[PDB]
Amino acid sequence: RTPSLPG
Amino acid sequence: GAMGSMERASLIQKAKLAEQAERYEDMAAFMKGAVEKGEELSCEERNLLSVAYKNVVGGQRAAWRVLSSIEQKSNGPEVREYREKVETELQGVCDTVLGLLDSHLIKEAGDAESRVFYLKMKGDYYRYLAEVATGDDKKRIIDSARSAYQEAMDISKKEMPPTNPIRLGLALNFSVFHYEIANSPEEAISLAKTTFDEAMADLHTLSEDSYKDSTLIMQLLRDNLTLWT
Amino acid sequence: GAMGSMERASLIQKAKLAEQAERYEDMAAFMKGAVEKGEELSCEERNLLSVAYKNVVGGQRAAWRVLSSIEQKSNGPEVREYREKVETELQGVCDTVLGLLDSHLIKEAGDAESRVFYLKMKGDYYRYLAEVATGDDKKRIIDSARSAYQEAMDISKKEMPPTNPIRLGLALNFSVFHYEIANSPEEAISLAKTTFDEAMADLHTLSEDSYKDSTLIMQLLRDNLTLWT
Amino acid sequence: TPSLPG
Ligand SMILES: *N1CCC[C@@H]1[C@H](c1ccccc1)c1ccccc1OC
Ligand SMILES: *N1CCC[C@@H]1[C@H](c1ccccc1)c1ccccc1OC
Ligand SMILES: [Cl-]
Ligand SMILES: [Cl-]
Ligand code: NA
Ligand code: NA
Ligand code: NA
Ligand code: NA
Ligand code: NA
Ligand code: NA
Ligand code: NA
Repeated sequence: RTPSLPG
Repeated sequence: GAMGSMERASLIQKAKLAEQAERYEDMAAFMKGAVEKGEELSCEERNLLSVAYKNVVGGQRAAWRVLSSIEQKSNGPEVREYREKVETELQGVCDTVLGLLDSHLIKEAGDAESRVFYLKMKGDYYRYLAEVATGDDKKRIIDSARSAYQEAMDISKKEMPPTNPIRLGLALNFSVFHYEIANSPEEAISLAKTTFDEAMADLHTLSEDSYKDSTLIMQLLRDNLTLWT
Repeated sequence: GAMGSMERASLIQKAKLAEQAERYEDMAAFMKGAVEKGEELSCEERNLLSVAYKNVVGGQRAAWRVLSSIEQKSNGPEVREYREKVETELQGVCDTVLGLLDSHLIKEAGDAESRVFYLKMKGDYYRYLAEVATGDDKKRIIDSARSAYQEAMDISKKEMPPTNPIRLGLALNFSVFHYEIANSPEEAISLAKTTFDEAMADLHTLSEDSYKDSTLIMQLLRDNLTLWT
Repeated sequence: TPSLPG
């Protein structure tokens, strides 16, 4: 999937 | 509960130790206990809560995707059973987080920074539930995620500058929601582009350190835009 | 236990799925359930058992060491308390593994290789307990580890060639026990040296792949000898 | 000192 906020 | 007899400050301290030891389940349990003391979380404490549960649910989501892929390619009961076991545990963690948000953390009163942070989080955890849902149940979960993100968006546009990192991260995740969950790639692309452009125009107002904080998230928006277009 | 109602073959299948999903606690629980069916394990199955629990206990050992280091540097009660929590969890996992070995993997092992494998494992898990034990309990644990390792040594010297990788790995771990746990550097060096020389004598008889396997573990013995001498 | 890595 598309990456979301990593934090 | 098992944290009820522990001091709030000790729970926070142990959450930080658990993070250093990469014991994210423990970290989350300590932060849950701290929330249950009934005092509002500071900015640092909100971050600790979020990091803890992100890592817990992140491991579960990764495992679920592995098992779901094995299951789809197989299509005895064992793969389905084990995928269902992981799915149920994932849903339980999401329900725990959503319960903390609704019972303790989301308030009508509150500063914009906390209200947006928690509504974004609510959107995220409904989104994680949507990833594993099907049919009409999926529809209702999708609408719950959308509603939480939309309220966070409305507050963030009224009460925060367009470079605010929390606002930017909300827009990043809401655009991911549009693209990956809601079957709305055009809306995802439009939101990422306008968010990026409106932040870029205001970077000139920021200190060196704030510029780095904002541009790091803008760079993520750009990465998704360039992936999608 | 909780796995008592699941077929042995289903437990093995799910242990392999858990490994693919990097769900090592699940993997260990499935393998515990398989052991508790009371049938011997194949070589593949005893490797699954060992991998699962090594991953679980390895994560606990790493966390314990992080917390112990913070505790040592600090010299409130919170660091000690959390270190003790992790320690108790680690002790529980080691007790679980030792219980499987004593009831009844060791006594039911049908060949020398598997009996050595399990007795070595018994020494290893007592050694992990010894790393965190104190006082009289530590002394008892140290004697238990030594006794298990020594029985494995006796069998391996009678039944397996000196280049056999399981024999070499036993000697490696027993020598580590001598040096790191039992404060017996002379015994550690003597064991590692004798093992190294007796394996070298037979290297010329081995296939390419066996030569590689044996020299790899010989090099681990060498690394420790260099640190120790 | 390191033990067997598996
Ligand atoms: N993500 C959301 C809240 C916790 C985490 C956040 C973050 C955001 C973007 C990139 C990396 C990390 C976080 C985590 C820990 C401390 C601070 C922090 O953001 C302020
Ligand atoms: N360590 C002992 C039992 C499992 C693991 C072993 C191993 C030993 C040394 C280096 C790497 C791996 C292992 C693990 C997985 C498959 C086979 C295997 O050895 C037979
Ligand atoms: Cl299952
Ligand atoms: Cl604790
Ligand atoms: Na309380
Ligand atoms: Na403001
Ligand atoms: Na567009
Ligand atoms: Na890209
Ligand atoms: Na592109
Ligand atoms: Na020989
Ligand atoms: Na020799």
